[PDB]
Amino acid sequence: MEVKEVELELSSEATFLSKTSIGEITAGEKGLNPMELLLVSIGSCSGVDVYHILKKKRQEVKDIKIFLKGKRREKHPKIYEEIEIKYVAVGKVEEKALEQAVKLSTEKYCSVLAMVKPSTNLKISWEVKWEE
Amino acid sequence: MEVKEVELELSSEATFLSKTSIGEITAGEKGLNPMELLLVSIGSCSGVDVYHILKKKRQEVKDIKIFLKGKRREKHPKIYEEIEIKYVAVGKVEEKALEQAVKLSTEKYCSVLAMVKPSTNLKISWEVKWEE
Repeated sequence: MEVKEVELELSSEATFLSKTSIGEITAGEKGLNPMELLLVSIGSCSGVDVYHILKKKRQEVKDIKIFLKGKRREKHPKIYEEIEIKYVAVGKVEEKALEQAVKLSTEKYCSVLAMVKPSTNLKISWEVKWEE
Repeated sequence: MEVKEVELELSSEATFLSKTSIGEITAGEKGLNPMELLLVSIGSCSGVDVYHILKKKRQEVKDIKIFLKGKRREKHPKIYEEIEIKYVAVGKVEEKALEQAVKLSTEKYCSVLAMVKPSTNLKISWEVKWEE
């Protein structure tokens, strides 16, 4: 069982300097928004899967863009009642390969997404922009 | 319903420049680890609640340190089977006030934590270091 550890310390009003393996970032009221950071965690975790799978499937990737939009409940806790994720692969990428990468990620490999999936409505979409 | 949006773009091998409201950070294989970022999101979201509550309860806070440790499953998806969170309030803070702040956050206000709670075993602890 892999162990991950992070440590936070107050940096400014309701803001924390957050220590991770690659460095420290400020998260909170006067720093990176925590809920926006959750979307970043989801997007990057899944993006890593998609990148590796597309590569394994011999696709020529020039760029991968991921757009996440979350809609929050109005009462506490204000969790995301809905999260929309759109994957855009740019390059010589076949729609079938992108679809397989997105499904494998969202249904089997993405650890972050797997943890919040049971508490929100997930809407996933993707598209390829064929470019040389 | 508040809407949060973030956009990611490939920056390096399996890494993404992630655009948020305060700026851009690199998340992925060669940047901030996605699962570590999830812990940062949880810690900072809750930390914001604790800060505000302690302030409301008239506590004199010199510092707030939050330690998160996550243990991952060995098979995919490698979600955190357990997440330990330790809150340390430093200053003229009464243990009773910290306890109330931690419980209100973890049980009602923390949006990020509320979303992953149903998929993991949460172990919460706290302590005060009385300092002038």
